[PDB]
Amino acid sequence: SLKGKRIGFGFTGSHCTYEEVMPHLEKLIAEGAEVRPVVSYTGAEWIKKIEEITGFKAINSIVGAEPLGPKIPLDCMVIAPLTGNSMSKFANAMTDSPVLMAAKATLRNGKPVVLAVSTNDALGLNGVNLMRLMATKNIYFVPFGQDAPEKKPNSMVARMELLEDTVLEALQGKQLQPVVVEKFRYM
Amino acid sequence: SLKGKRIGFGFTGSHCTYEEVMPHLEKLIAEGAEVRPVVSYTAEWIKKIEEITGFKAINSIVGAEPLGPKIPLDCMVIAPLTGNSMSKFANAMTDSPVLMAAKATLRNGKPVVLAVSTNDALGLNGVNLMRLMATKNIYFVPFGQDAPEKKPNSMVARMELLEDTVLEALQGKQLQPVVVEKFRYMNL
Amino acid sequence: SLKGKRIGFGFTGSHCTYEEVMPHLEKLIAEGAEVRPVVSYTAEWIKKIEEITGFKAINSIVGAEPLGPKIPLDCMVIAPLTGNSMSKFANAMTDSPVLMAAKATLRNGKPVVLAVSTNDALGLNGVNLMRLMATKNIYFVPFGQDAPEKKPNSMVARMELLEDTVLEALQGKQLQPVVVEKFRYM
Amino acid sequence: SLKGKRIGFGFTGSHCTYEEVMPHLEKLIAEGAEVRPVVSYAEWIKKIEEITGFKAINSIVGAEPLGPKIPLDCMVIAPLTGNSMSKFANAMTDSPVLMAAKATLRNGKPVVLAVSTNDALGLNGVNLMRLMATKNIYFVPFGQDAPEKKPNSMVARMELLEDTVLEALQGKQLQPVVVEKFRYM
Amino acid sequence: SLKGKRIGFGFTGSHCTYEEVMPHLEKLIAEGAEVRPVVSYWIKKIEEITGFKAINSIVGAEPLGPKIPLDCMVIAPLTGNSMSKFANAMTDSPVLMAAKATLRNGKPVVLAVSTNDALGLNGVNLMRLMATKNIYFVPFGQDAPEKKPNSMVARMELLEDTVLEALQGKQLQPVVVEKFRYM
Amino acid sequence: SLKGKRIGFGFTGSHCTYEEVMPHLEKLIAEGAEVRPVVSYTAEWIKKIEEITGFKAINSIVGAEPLGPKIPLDCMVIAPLTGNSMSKFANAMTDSPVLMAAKATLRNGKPVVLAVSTNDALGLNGVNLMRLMATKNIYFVPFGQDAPEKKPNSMVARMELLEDTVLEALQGKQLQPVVVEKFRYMN
Repeated sequence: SLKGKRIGFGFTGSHCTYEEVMPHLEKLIAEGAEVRPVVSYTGAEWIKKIEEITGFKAINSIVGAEPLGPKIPLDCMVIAPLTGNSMSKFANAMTDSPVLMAAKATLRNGKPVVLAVSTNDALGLNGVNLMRLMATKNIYFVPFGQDAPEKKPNSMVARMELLEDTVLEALQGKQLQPVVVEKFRYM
Repeated sequence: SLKGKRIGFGFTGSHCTYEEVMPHLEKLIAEGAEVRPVVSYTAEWIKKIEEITGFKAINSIVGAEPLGPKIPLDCMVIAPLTGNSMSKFANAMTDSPVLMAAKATLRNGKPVVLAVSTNDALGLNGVNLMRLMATKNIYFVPFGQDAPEKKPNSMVARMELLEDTVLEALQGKQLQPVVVEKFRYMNL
Repeated sequence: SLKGKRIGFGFTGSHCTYEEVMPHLEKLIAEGAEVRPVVSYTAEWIKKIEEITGFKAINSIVGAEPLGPKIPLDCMVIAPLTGNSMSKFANAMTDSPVLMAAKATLRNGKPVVLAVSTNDALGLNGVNLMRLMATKNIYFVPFGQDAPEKKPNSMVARMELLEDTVLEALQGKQLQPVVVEKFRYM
Repeated sequence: SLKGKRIGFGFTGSHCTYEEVMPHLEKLIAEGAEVRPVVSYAEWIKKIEEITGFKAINSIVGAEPLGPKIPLDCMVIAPLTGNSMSKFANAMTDSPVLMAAKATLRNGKPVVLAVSTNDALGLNGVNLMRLMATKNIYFVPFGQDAPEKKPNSMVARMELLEDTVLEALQGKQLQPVVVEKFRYM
Repeated sequence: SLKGKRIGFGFTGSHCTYEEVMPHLEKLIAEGAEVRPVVSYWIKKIEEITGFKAINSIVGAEPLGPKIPLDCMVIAPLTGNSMSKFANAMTDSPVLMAAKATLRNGKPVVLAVSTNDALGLNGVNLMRLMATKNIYFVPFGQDAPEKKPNSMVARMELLEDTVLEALQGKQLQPVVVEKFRYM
Repeated sequence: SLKGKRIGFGFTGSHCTYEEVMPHLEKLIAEGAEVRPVVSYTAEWIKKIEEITGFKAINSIVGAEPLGPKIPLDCMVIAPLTGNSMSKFANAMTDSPVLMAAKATLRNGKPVVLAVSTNDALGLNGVNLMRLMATKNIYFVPFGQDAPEKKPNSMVARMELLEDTVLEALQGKQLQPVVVEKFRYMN
């Protein structure tokens, strides 16, 4: 039950690729949570609609994301999808995006951040960043695995369909298991 | 003994959080130092800073490069130093005027003095902080937790010790004690 | 709320540096905890700890492994934590009984409490200290500079906050403030 | 192929845990490889020395020649404890197995690891991923062996060791490298 | 044999600094390689030499993965900032993205290092890369041991040789040289 | 001027590895310095070391601790420095008399001088070498590739330059050039 919970939802990467996450905002709000959308960019139909579904303007600036620390604290922050670029910057404590600042404002309070990974270098250079996050207080992952062991050997991507189950567990300070899965047979 | 030194003064983050350093520029100059302002953003308080110091603020990465070969600083100060810029500094990125200024200073084996201020200092930013603490020619204004219940992972320098810190750094020494109870110095 | 908890207690470094923790052992038992000592080395200091506590000290890596599946700790304490052991713990090495016990505890997602003592805390050991601070289920007894002039990079825990530290740890919390002016409690 | 290849085989951790990598060791030799055992330190050692025709390298000094004088074609380490995996990623050499692997990387030759640690998704995650990304290092496919009882634990599928070696000899990582280990217990 | 290979060529840093690699782009084409310019931002001339548009956006760089795979991605010069970003797996420029899209496929990236903090804070980054799969360096060293003690810069004149060896999965040796004697 | 300076000299790795550094104790002593030997293990080429200088070689971690508060060094030399010891030193481990002596030296803010020698300097040990290069009070005897084709990842110090290195390190300076074509000085 995330009824009564304030849940942040950040988007990173490419405008169009956010099709799959829509039903998830739908489910969250349907299940009783208040959702605050955060976007890493200041027309956009995708976002045009996101503000419709839930009853809040998209936080789209770093300064707009700051109040999530002291003024409007989240019970959980979600980032999906989480690009390789943003994962790297998050693991390093950078905050040059509204979505990262929202993450940081959330960890500020010792509250959970839920990540849905999606990067073609997860088993290359981004591997260390991934595992640093996995090991960090208050950070949880949507179960993930390789999505294309032949076509993209270093690629790992989350099972989005498990996002809600992951949030529910993170709200209890727990990582949903199994967190490492053969993603490639749920394509 | 800041007297005659060429001192860079960079600042990162929100603008309004800067009146804590406005009087510091004034201190440094009253002390005889030559102060070169560096702004990580390309706002009139800037022309005020520029009148105080007698130099146009450096406000581009290219305007900062000459701080290396042409006009070398005796010390580079960054204050406040945000978590974002601290992480970038620790990783040797230079995508801002202030970071490039700091780099052009370490290029010459010269001191860089940092005043930390981030709410993730004892979270993900901790390793960045300590990497810098351990690094040649980098010094910290003494710092600590400013709000252990409200912001448990937060650490912030005692700005008032800024001048004392750069005085020690010009001699290549870290001002001690460097780790302090910052929350005991919130109302000066 | 130490009552009915199984508490691991590990010692690292020279043996001569333990009189300052013995009393803390007895406070834990008085509070109703079952304490399992483990020593990083196979006098009375050993016989005593075993007398006080109700158990033979675990003194081998094989001896510590069952802290995982058979006798799981509710919390594992390491005081003092030498700089050597801190660095190895942070790097996930287990070449001592204490390190292995600590691993066996994190295995179960249970809290490990550390009381740092090293003269390079602000030097090369700093990153290791801060990696741990950031890590799931690891807690520090509040610590700070013990001798800022004579030992500039040195930091040491306030041993007297040990029990309070484990109490918060048992709830998944870091005792605050965790960074203190250790040199005033000398 | 494996035929003719000189394959070092390093064991780390408790001697008991070794009776599950014997058949794979036996498989390598049935395939034409010479298997040169090296041990971090008995009855079990003799069986391994008897199966392969070679006395195990058991000292740091006996492992050094593996660089300049008698280089292998591939070095396998199985099982790889969390302790040894950490030291390996950090370039320590205080055991025959670790020295042997360093002497193999010395020459740009492949090192194949079969991981086995209850902290792979804890503190040791960084180390595993450092190795994953490093030149000439390969992993036998691995994953969680017990998601609820040992949430941070990961362990290789030993049955894929020969296929991992085969790919490593071609400078390739056998794919997929991330598997649901717990579905093959 | 650059013969028939598709070689990506990314540039980072200041605009004017490029006079050094421009004849190299020429050597590559004369060796029979198809060269795709990538810019983190003279340009025209390169597009004239190369016959290809400069990829100048991150989205323009993504196709280098699935559709137009490179056989080699070259970055020269490689600034300290870009090297750090690259080592940390960031992709906030066309060039970094091109590099990622190349390592995506297990293909070589060749780096020509140029930074005054190489023996400073960037040192760890440089060594992370040196040890990483599919990354090769044109040999480099201190260009000015007294004037810029922490500085290291590649020997550009060795770029082609580096690219040749990388195609074979090899690092050109010696990779550590006294740059200052060829300055 | 090594005259009047107390300088620690630690040895790591194989035993026979010291047909090289014998003249160095000699040169240092001749230069008017007090040399304190420390040995990573507690054929008496070592009896001569304790002979050349008038001190028993520190051979235990405990014998090394006093190098901190009681008999501080002006400089600690480690030559040669194996890849194992280099990694341990970079990671702040102290499980040898030589590592403990170096830690007791950095304790006081004093220079440590390192003569690298490892076949994985350009492999996994690269990151450790560079962490050290960048750290306060750590200096290197100039080093480079000793055999680019034979051992592509190997780097080794120019031992001939050891004294000039300590002399600079005493003044808080790193001797330049620090990166050299070592393969040219093999004769």
